[PDB]
Amino acid sequence: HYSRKPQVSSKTAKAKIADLRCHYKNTFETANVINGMKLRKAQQLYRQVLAKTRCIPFKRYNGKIGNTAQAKEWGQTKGRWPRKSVVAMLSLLKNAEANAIEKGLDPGKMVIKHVQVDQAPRVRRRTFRAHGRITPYMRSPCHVQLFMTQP
Amino acid sequence: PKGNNAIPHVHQRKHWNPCSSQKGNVKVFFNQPAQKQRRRRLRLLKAKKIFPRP
Amino acid sequence: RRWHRKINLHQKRFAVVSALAASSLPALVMSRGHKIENVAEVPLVVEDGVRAYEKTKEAMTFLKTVGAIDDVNRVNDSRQIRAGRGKMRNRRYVARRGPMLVMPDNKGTRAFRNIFGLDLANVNSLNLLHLAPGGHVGRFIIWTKSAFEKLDKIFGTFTEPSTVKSGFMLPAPMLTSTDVTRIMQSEEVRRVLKPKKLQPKRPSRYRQPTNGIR
RNA sequence: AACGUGUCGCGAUGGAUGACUUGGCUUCCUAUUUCGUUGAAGAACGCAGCAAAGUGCGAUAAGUGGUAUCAAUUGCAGAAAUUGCCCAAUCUUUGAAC
RNA sequence: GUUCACCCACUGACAGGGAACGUGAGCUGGGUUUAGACCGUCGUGAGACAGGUUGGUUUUACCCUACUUGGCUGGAGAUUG
RNA sequence: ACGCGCAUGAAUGGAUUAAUGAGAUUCCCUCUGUCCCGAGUUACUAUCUAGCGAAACGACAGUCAAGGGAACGGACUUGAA
RNA sequence: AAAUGGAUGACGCUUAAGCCCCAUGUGCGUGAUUGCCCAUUAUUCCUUUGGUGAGGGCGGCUAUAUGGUGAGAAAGUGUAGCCCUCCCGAUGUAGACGUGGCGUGGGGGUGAGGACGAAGCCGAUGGCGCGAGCCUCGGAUGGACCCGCCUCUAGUGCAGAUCUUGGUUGGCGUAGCAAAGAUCUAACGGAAUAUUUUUAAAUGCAACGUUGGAUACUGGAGCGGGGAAGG
RNA sequence: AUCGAACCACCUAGUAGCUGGUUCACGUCGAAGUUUCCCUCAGGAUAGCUGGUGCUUGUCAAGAAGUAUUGUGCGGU
RNA sequence: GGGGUGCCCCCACCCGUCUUGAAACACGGACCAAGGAGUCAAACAGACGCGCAAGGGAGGAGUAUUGUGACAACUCU
RNA sequence: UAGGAAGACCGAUAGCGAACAAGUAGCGUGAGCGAAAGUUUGAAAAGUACUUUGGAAAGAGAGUGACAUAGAACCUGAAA
Ligand SMILES: [K+]
Ligand SMILES: [K+]
Ligand SMILES: [K+]
Ligand SMILES: [Mg+2]
Ligand SMILES: [Mg+2]
Ligand SMILES: [Mg+2]
Ligand SMILES: [Mg+2]
Ligand SMILES: [Mg+2]
Ligand SMILES: [Mg+2]
Ligand SMILES: [Mg+2]
Ligand SMILES: [Mg+2]
Ligand SMILES: [Mg+2]
Ligand SMILES: [Mg+2]
Ligand SMILES: [Mg+2]
Ligand SMILES: [Mg+2]
Ligand SMILES: [Mg+2]
Ligand SMILES: [Mg+2]
Ligand SMILES: [Mg+2]
Ligand SMILES: [Mg+2]
Ligand SMILES: [Mg+2]
Ligand SMILES: [Mg+2]
Ligand SMILES: [Mg+2]
Ligand SMILES: [Mg+2]
Ligand SMILES: [Mg+2]
Ligand SMILES: [Mg+2]
Ligand SMILES: [Mg+2]
Ligand SMILES: [Mg+2]
Ligand SMILES: [Mg+2]
Ligand SMILES: [Mg+2]
Ligand SMILES: [Mg+2]
Ligand SMILES: [Mg+2]
Ligand SMILES: [Mg+2]
Ligand SMILES: [Mg+2]
Ligand SMILES: [Mg+2]
Ligand SMILES: [Mg+2]
Ligand SMILES: [Mg+2]
Ligand SMILES: [Mg+2]
Ligand SMILES: [Mg+2]
Ligand SMILES: [Mg+2]
Ligand SMILES: [Mg+2]
Ligand code: NA
Ligand code: NA
Ligand code: NA
Ligand code: NA
Ligand code: NA
Ligand code: NA
Repeated sequence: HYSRKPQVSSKTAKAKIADLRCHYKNTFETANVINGMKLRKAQQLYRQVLAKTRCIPFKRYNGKIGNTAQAKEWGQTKGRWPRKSVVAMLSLLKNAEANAIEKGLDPGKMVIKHVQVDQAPRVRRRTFRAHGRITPYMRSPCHVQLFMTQP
Repeated sequence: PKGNNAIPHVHQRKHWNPCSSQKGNVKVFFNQPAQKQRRRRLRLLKAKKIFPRP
Repeated sequence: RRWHRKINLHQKRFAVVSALAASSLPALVMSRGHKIENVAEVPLVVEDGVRAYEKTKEAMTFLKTVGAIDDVNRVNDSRQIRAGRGKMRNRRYVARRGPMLVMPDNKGTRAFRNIFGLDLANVNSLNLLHLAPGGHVGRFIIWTKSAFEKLDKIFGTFTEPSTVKSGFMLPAPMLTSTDVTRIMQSEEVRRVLKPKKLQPKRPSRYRQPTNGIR
């Protein structure tokens, strides 16, 4: 369920997805950067990341990743271009836009007010190691929820 | 430390106790009151059948 | 494992006698928990005619007449479902112990069975587990006249041995008079008590001094 | 600045706790109570309208016959018997197997 | 195999030592010290010898610090008054 | 070559032997980056990105000097960063 | 005369802040007999706890309604200690013993509670006890049982055993996914595009199958065509 | 995938003077590493040190003293 | 008065363990939940509770009973 | 083999290995070895018609039910 309640429910659209088959750490960085942005601005940023003109800043899960000149606009040095997480977030933003249109709001004035990414149940595989050993090979999905309001 | 005690002769060095590896060798008397009732009932039945012999 | 126990024969007869004497004191009966506020006299002795009853309604009318219906009502209200795992092991309901009616034999109990909160007993074999439930003395007992008159022969007196128990006599008391407060306040004792002595005044305010030089 | 640290409200991950119990364990009693060449115990293969496992049954194959009870079965069909008990029967390939 | 030793040669000079007898997740594995085998001496024998001889797997750093380079960024009440 | 041989020696076999040996040892010719003394180049890695994604290990942690201490301290005393 | 840079503890100190010795308030050759600082020690005071503890009261007649003052008093080892005075001790490993000392599952008694909400669970909910713990409050938690007191009984209290069984975890988006040479192009297919409102490039990347064409490999002891064992 | 005595089940929870562990609170007391014997030297028995339960008594003192004084003996550092 | 979070001056070696001696460059120690170790029987001794006493106490059996009935009661030249 | 009486016993890591398609799945050439797992939603499936975005999975509304943060291996729902 949603962990927060919008202040004016009439002028607010919501969307969420569960057990999304994308890396939790990558999706965590991708979704967190658009908090407080306008809806059209967030869509523009994702399109430019796909073109590899701007980058997503990695702030928490960034141990020993490369440095980029494109991360300077975020006041940082490390960044990346996760395409699998970006296309998933673009699909989710389209669903929230459809909900706003059906409710009667204007998508060109909405502002993203809440973003949250959580860890989902893991899926198990296995890999074969030297000297006849077997060790886990696990997948880490995630949940995503958001809503946006019209000022 | 042992003090002034009697010298023990408890006689319990065979496998009498039932455990995971031994059947044991024991006898209990949980059927004592039930068998007391059974013997009396048989005596009463026999008296009725052989009446009037002592 | 040693499940059962042995008890000396004389000690078992001692306990039964003591639990019977406690039932004649109305203070101990009330302390155990019975309601005897309407009972005419203790111990309660009624006529032999109660053995000829055949209908449960007659028994209920008799109980209300002698004033013993308050205790059976108390047992009726206390019925409830047991707490804990015990209700899973054929012990679902619990209730309290009511009065006990004593008969000269094991006959004439058809009308008194099925009454909830009443117990029947035979004077020829009295059970300590029934006379002192939970280990506490002072059970409420109703006697029939025939059963009451047999108590002297069954248990014997302080000088005459019993006729049913081989060579049994009531144990002698340790004290010829249990009233100890009377002895302490008697005139004979007060004659030889040491006289009282005058005591000092209570200390006032203005704590006393200690420096003997200054 | 950012990272990091801490507290409160909410949400994830996980399946403890409590209350439940057609299961287990232990003791006691009663019988017109003790298998097989007249082929047993075990083992294999099959059988339902839709039926994999399990249950029942054997080419008369989720059953034929007798008796007591007295209107169902039930997921959907389908019809206008079912359930308990038991005498009469059927009883595939094997197995002491001859 | 040597530390040690001893010779040849150059030189101004070929001083003496320590750092877990510096230094094996730096190397090498000649020696020492398994299992195979030969010799001498010893033992009745299985076997022994600080006697000789030949053959005999050298594993793991992505963590913290130290060191080397490489960048981002606050801050004088050393974040506040 | 020599032999007072700690402790050589005759089927516990002595001595010698052409041919043979992935057997042990010494020297010579040829040859070379083994070395004086290192330099340049290629392919795959490492390095950056997309997708995917472990293990080992893990009391707590991680700047030094001297001191004393279970006689070689990250923590204790004094100093210095 | 020694092996990292370093030690009267450091700075520093030379009419000493060094060595040997002598003194003391206000006033040091007229103030005789205390210059000042720091203990789990000594004196004194308050409170607790245990005694080889020591004393005292306990036969309730002065008199008194509410809207001269109001509550208790148990002949007692042990308490919410019957009450009031006084004296002496109090640390401690291995170990012994005591406790009307705490807590858990079930039996016999007694007394209550519950759909106007039991058990369980949550907490910047406070109060009580030296403590084990007990109780109240709130739940925008739960949905059916449970507890106080006296006794009986036991599979009765966890932080570590390279402990057992589950779950979670930093390391970490890290180490890597590097033998067998290699793919390119157009059309079609596909939801996988040529996806923008706030001219074209600088704002929808990357990747998949078939057919035609190109390039190249296996090189007959073959990534050819048939069998046995095994499946 | 096992050999200076294979594998499976059982006797078997084999024995261990040796290593590891052993779950609530407060209160009153509180040590020893020494003697003799033991195939005894990483262990026991035995006396000593300690706790509990007391018994018989006394109340200023019996059968008191890790101390003096007086008298009288012992000794070869 | 209590509770929460910072700040200042002062104080303050890591727990469990064997050991004469542990903060140790001595061993076991990533986190949480639920489990996890002086028990039962038999012989004897001492302390304390209870009954009787120059006597004490049975056992096995037997007699009478859908009733709290596998209990309880009784069994003497 | 048919039945009965029960219990100061255990209460899903306990009690038989097995409260469940358990001597089953699985392992070993073989003799043999051998689990995990309460379907405990709700009184009753009344188990979410229909609108809309989406290839689908699902999301946003609507509806049943006293409660859907009782939505399907669905009571309660702790700690890390
Ligand atoms: K990358
Ligand atoms: K990547
Ligand atoms: K990558
Ligand atoms: Mg790297
Ligand atoms: Mg591999
Ligand atoms: Mg393999
Ligand atoms: Mg029998
Ligand atoms: Mg044949
Ligand atoms: Mg040296
Ligand atoms: Mg060295
Ligand atoms: Mg090495
Ligand atoms: Mg070396
Ligand atoms: Mg080294
Ligand atoms: Mg060699
Ligand atoms: Mg010789
Ligand atoms: Mg000869
Ligand atoms: Mg020879
Ligand atoms: Mg040859
Ligand atoms: Mg050769
Ligand atoms: Mg140092
Ligand atoms: Mg260290
Ligand atoms: Mg000094
Ligand atoms: Mg103490
Ligand atoms: Mg202790
Ligand atoms: Mg239990
Ligand atoms: Mg236990
Ligand atoms: Mg625990
Ligand atoms: Mg990598
Ligand atoms: Mg590799
Ligand atoms: Mg080739
Ligand atoms: Mg070719
Ligand atoms: Mg054992
Ligand atoms: Mg130990
Ligand atoms: Mg002391
Ligand atoms: Mg001897
Ligand atoms: Mg030592
Ligand atoms: Mg220590
Ligand atoms: Mg050290
Ligand atoms: Mg089980
Ligand atoms: Mg739930
Ligand atoms: Na990197
Ligand atoms: Na071929
Ligand atoms: Na030892
Ligand atoms: Na040690
Ligand atoms: Na050790
Ligand atoms: Na099991």
